[PDB]
Amino acid sequence: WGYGKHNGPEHWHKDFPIAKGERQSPVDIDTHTAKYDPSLKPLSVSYDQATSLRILNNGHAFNVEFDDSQDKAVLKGGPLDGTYRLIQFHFHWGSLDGQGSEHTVDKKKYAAELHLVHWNTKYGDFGKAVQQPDGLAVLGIFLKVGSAKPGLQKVVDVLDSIKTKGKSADFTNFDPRGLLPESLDYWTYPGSLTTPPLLECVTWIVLKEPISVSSEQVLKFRKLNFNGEGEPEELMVDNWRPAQPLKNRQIKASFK
Ligand SMILES: Cc1ccnc(S(N)(=O)=O)n1
Ligand SMILES: [Zn+2]
Repeated sequence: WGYGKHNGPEHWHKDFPIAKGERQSPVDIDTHTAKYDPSLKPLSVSYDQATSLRILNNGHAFNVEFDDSQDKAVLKGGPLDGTYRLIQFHFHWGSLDGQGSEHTVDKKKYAAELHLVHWNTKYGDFGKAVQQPDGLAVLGIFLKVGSAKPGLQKVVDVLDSIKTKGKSADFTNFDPRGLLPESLDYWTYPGSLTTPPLLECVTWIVLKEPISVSSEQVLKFRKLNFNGEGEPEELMVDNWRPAQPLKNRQIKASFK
């Protein structure tokens, strides 16, 4: 599977039939249809002890991985029951500033989207968690092109060392708090992984406020490769799944 014409999103359902399922992601967020829930708790993002380990090009995106062997970087509150531990983040982005995000907002595409992936600690580890309907919480953050995000630069600068599929590099002491916007206002809905295996295990929490990154920063994302070392170059761009049918779901807002 990939993002090309012959193996991309419209093909995924053949190997992964859940692609046509009842709670797939991403979705368009219609901001006028979303229901304010005065009941939803504030989101709690506690990344003060987050310990990054490694950054990896997996042929689809790049992952910054975290040591999730203790409660160190956790998400709780909001729509969530219990505690979810950060395991990794990655991005989806476009070939042009006009596209790249997976979720859309009133059909607006952003230049990219950051996914901070967390697993429910009641299931003990990530592999067991993805088999559960409430196994994961993914915090999604839109990126627009404008002013630079200083806290992103350390990620940008290491991408030259992981240009091709399979390459990884040490990436310790990275603070994901530098990737967060001011506001934690959010939309939330039940959905899925947005890449194969497309498992319907995610509580999505999508922040309303985008972060700004510079054109130069996102241009460096676009220098990555889908292919491995020594292979014909295919730029890693447009690694986003388009919006899927909302079906029997309601998107809730934490704000009015
Ligand atoms: C870890 C993982 C696998 C597949 N998809 C996702 S995503 N894009 O839904 O966050 N994350
Ligand atoms: Zn993702």
